[PDB]
Amino acid sequence: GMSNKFLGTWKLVSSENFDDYMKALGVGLATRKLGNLAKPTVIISKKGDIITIRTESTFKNTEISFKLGQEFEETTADNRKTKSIVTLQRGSLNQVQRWDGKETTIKRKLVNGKMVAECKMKGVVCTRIYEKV
Ligand SMILES: CCCCCCCCCCCCCCCC(=O)O
Repeated sequence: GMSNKFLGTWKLVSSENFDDYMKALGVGLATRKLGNLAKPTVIISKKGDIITIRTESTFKNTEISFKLGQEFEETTADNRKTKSIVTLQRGSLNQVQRWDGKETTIKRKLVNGKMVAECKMKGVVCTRIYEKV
């Protein structure tokens, strides 16, 4: 189901509109500044049917592990506690995070060998491109 082409180590090379996304999330200024400077490495691995996404940066490291279609609790890098679910749709790995009464999505898709993460919260859309390394 999940392309084994997602598996590996990915390095952020381009980020667009991420400041606005973080602002939408209520991330404060000092954290936004560091957040915008970060160029995370994302490591995607699979163990059976459990996918792990590890995000590594000087500022913050996060790690989520899940099975597709199974709701899980996540503590995000900005310390939201969300109820999250990851599914595949059309080859894209779609992550929905819900908390209080909000929702944000992170879609990860492979585009010509690169991984493109689109982060969306209502009208705010970020695009983050990663290179496989
Ligand atoms: C991601 C490391 C930087 C940390 C910035 C801290 C607050 C950011 C809010 C969390 C959003 C994470 C969005 C991830 C999208 C992606 O994988 O590229």
